[PDB]
Parts: sequence; structure tokens; C-alpha cells
Amino acid sequence: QKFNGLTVLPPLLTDEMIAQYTSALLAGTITSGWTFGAGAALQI
Amino acid sequence: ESNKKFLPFQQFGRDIADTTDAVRDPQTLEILDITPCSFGGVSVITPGT
Ligand SMILES: *[C@@H]1O[C@H](CO)[C@@H](O)[C@H](O)[C@H]1NC(C)=O
Repeated sequence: QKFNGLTVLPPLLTDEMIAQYTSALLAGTITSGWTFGAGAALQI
Repeated sequence: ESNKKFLPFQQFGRDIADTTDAVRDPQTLEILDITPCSFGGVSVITPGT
């Protein structure tokens, strides 16, 4: 489609940046419960 | 020069949206590719005047 003036722009976060965000949400839940989404992570 | 080879009565090629993307030279029966010349946008990053 590049012949007629159409282009595709890349996203700002890559796929490895989004995978780093979801593994930090997983580790916070497994080690702290719901405390890390309200302040400091408190282990339990 | 392309890695495409087609039937000897065909002159040029088209794709899914009917854009010409290959052609045969009418003297040396060779199959050339066609790609567009380079285009794009120009963006200016300013910290504010
Ligand atoms: C056209 O003439 C050229 C002579 O330079 C020859 O190489 C080519 O094969 C010819 N094409 C034909 C007869 O289709």
C-alpha cells in the first residue's frame, strides 16, 4: 500500500515493554496482595 | 531484477489492490520489479519558543 501515500507508524511502547509491565503486576500480586496498589508493597 | 517469472504472453504484474508491481522489458524479456521512490514526513521537535 506504500505506492499511494499510505504509511504505518510504530507504537511508542514495544512488545517487550508491555511484557515488562505485566510481569511487574503479577509479581506484586503474588507477593503482596492488594497493598502495592495503595502504597508500598508489604509482603505476606 | 526480480525473482518472479511468468508466462510468455503476460506483460506486467498486479497485486491485491491492482497496483503495477512488475514489468517485462519488450526487448530483453526480463522481469523487473517496481518499488516507489522514497517519501515520508518531516517533523520538527521544539522545546517551545
Ligand atoms: C531485439 O533486438 C535485440 C538486438 O539488440 C535483440 O537482442 C533482442 O533479442 C530482440 N528482441 C526480440 C527479437 O524480441
